Amino acid sequence: ANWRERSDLTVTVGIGNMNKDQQMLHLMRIWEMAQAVVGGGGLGVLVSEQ
Amino acid sequence: ANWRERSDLTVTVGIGNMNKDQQMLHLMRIWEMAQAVVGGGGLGVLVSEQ
Repeated sequence: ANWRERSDLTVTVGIGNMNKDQQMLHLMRIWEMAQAVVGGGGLGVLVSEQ
Repeated sequence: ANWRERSDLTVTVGIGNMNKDQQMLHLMRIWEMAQAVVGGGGLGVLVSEQ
């Protein structure tokens, strides 16, 4: 079809944090609290490997 | 054949981080998180030795 719809909220003011900000968020936040949760109680009950 | 196609994105502004950025990312991002995976899950829990 024509699909009649596009989203560009990954580029600019539409929040779209650029590659630098994306790397910043990933490294300091996502992986770090993932490690904290995993080392907290375990893996299976806590954050899944999936 | 002629192959009618080229691509050299690994050089410049198109993110293509130079050898410095790539080697530092491997030094303290790729190995650090890979070793965290090995310690937590192991070689075979996530992607294997390949």
